[PDB]
Amino acid sequence: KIMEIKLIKGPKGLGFSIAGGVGNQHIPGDNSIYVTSIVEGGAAHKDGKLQIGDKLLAVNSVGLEEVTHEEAVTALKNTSDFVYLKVAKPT
Amino acid sequence: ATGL
Repeated sequence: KIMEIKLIKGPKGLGFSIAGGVGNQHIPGDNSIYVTSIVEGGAAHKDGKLQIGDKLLAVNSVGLEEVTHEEAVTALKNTSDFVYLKVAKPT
Repeated sequence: ATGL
């Protein structure tokens, strides 16, 4: 249950928080990147697809599977205006 | 929990 999210960075950013990463497990056993908060009115909220508990697979060209929090944050912030997110939905 |  992989879905694609194409978004446009608003002024306040992409409008979501992440947790997770190798050395920073969000779920015991899981090194994956996870969305923990969708900020009201932000890019992500207005698009409506992204959801808390979503796992980030890729952002643009940068795969996010088995990486450090800080690598994920860096890649998520190295983004232009146009953002492609590849996500997996829970369970 | 990074906000971006």
